[PDB]
Amino acid sequence: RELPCAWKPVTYEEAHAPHYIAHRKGWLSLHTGNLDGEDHAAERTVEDVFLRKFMWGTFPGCLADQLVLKRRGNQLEICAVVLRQLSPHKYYFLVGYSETLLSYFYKCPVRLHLQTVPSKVVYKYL
Amino acid sequence: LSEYAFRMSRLSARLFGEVTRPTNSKSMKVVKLFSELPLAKKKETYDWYPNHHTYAELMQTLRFLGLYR
Amino acid sequence: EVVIPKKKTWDKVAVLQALASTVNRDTTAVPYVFQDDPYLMPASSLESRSFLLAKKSGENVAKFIINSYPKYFQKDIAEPHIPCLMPEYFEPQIKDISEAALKERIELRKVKASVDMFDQLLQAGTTVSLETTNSLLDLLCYYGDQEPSGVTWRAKNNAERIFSLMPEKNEHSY
Amino acid sequence: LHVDVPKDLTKPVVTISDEPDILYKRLSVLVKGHDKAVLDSYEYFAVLAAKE
Amino acid sequence: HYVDWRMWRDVKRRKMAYEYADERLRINSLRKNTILPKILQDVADEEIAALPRDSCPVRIRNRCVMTSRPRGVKRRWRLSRIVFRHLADHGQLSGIQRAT
Amino acid sequence: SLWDVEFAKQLATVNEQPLQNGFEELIQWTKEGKLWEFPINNEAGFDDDGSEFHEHIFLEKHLESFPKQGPIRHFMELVTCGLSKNPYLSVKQKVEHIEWFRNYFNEK
Amino acid sequence: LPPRTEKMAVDQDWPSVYPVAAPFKPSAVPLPVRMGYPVKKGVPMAKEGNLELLKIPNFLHLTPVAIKKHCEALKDFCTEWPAALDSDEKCEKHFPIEIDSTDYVSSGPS
RNA sequence: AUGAGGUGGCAAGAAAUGGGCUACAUUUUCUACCCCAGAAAACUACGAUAGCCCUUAUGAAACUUAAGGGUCGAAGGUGGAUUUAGC
Ligand SMILES: [Mg+2]
Repeated sequence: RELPCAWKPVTYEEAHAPHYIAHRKGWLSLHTGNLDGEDHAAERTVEDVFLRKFMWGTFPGCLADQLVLKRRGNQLEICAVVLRQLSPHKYYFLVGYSETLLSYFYKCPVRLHLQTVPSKVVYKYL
Repeated sequence: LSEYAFRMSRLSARLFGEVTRPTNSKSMKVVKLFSELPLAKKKETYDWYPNHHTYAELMQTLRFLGLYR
Repeated sequence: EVVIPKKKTWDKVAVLQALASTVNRDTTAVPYVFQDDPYLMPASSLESRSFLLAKKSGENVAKFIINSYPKYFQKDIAEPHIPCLMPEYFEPQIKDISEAALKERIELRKVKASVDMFDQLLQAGTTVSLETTNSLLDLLCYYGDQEPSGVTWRAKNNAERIFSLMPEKNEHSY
Repeated sequence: LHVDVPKDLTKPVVTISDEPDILYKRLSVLVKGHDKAVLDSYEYFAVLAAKE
Repeated sequence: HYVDWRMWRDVKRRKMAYEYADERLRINSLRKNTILPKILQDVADEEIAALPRDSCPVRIRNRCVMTSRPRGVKRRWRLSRIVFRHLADHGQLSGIQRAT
Repeated sequence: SLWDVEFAKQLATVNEQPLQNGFEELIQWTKEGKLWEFPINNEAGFDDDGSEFHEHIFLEKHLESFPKQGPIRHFMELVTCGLSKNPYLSVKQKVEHIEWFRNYFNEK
Repeated sequence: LPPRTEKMAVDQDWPSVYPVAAPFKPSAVPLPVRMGYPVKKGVPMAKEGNLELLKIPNFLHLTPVAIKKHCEALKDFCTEWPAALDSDEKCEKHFPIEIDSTDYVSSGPS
């Protein structure tokens, strides 16, 4: 009517700040490229960016929390956390689809490790 | 130098495969040019970028097929 | 006396086979094919079969996409090369009317194109070798004039006409 | 498995070849990591395996 | 479908340099010695010059592989400062942490 | 023929079961060739066309057609000394370099 | 439906549950492990949904029982060092030449 | 003709105020040395990351950029008000 009358949940990853990455958080992607003497760090970074974009675009609104991309040898393990909103048959379809498509795009044995939670696991409210 | 040192150096150079015939600094550039792959033929040069044709077209093809948002 | 021991040789997967022989089956878990998250674990035989079929359908969709657009999957980055992770080609590459084209189309099991190329080779008057005719009859007889995916033999089908047309018939053809 | 157990297990075929074996005086495995706890666990694993 | 026309030019530049690298190297080696006659070295000088301008290795710039920013690109990751900070601060670059 | 091949593929199915555990998947991937074979050999799948060391180090058997004592001999000696020190080129590419030089000098 | 840790006996054969390197599965590990910086007047986060536990390169597939069982099976593949070569003094007497070569284990497609 | 070409010209001058820039020499410079030595010393003194010439490096390309040598040996002669820093 007149002026003087007038006058967010966060996950553990979201809650903590960038200056805690080696103190309270960890690294979502884990590989040997950045170690001293190792090579191909940029290729791994590009692969990581494409992996995250693809996984978020192929599981729209299903991913509760960020991906974790692990590499052992030439294996590529996508540990994802999703919700229980989508039907299990569609989850299996998408799992097989993504596994095959990423294996043939990167020429390595990709594998995917869905973990369903009932809902977002809030840590604080910011 | 000496006679002896010159001959032993020129023989050890023949055993280990270095330049036998005496040469100068400017001419030694050929050995270096042919000992290392040129900068344009290194994989960090000609493959510096991701393709960006496959990456972008694939997303388009995936969306047209209704498998990607 | 330094008695050097005799080297032991084993297959490339021998160590994994031994480690597998170390472990038994898990009594509290569904088969390894399914996900160990509770929500995605199957609850019934029908549900387990349905989940398996859904996974296989997703795999086949991915394979169809790969084979439809090899240009996006041609780039090789893995050393040693992995042939089983490259696209497969089903389209004949040889387009001229020649016996090699017929051999390639028989190799690819394209019944219709194979018989069509045999007709073209006959129309050109080129003598088709007995071996290629035998291969064509092998394809037609195995598949019964239909493309690869029972069929009842139909009189005067492609295989039968081709058999009748052969100048010389040996044991293999019969 | 309480009752249902494998009756026999196909042990892998390791053949004693006719050729002589290689001899290694020393074998140094240097592992690099971004974490000290991971390297401690790996050291425990590797040492136990070598002892066994 | 590259990031920019500027990047597309570099991709064109990087393509040509790879194709012409062997020819440039051999012709260059003729001119970088005090052995061959000056008559030949001058002939190569015209021949190396006539090779197409985009084939030369010096005209290639290390742009960001994601934003095509000409400067501020760390070569070890091929990423501009802004993109590196975004990924590094989210913990998406293995081993990278803010120093203390 | 086709009949025997298809019969063998039918024989493949009678023991075609799903993977039973992780070791089984690793074994199948190893047989398929997808997984690396251990212990890691960084030169696995690369034999350098079966060349021996002496095809890489002694490249003066390809300088028989050049002048034997002039300045071109000195130049090609430098070229071959450089080429004998490449771990990044195969013998064929080194020979291609040498033959390009031969052709160029013949033209001039 | 409940997690399958409820059915796990206290005297089970753990190596069979985690035969190979696998990510942390809270429905498969019968441990009440918690990980996270505890909140003001609170506790570290529980395992279900905990991304920190899922980011660890855990050694559940390598326990002492598992390692010993593996190393009792892998003895068939080993040979015996020549007993004559008791020390370096005899190694440098009978086998004077020493060849050093190195192998590299990274993670990647190539 | 906001398109494509061609012919000529166009490559400025002076203060100021605003601020990143070398030495002015004796507790100095050169040599030996790495701290017990010998010389030179304010007009054959010191000093220039000033100018000019020539070589080398990298590159197709060097007045272009960098380094070295030679030439040169300029101002500089310690600069107030103010004023810049510090634990
Ligand atoms: Mg002008």
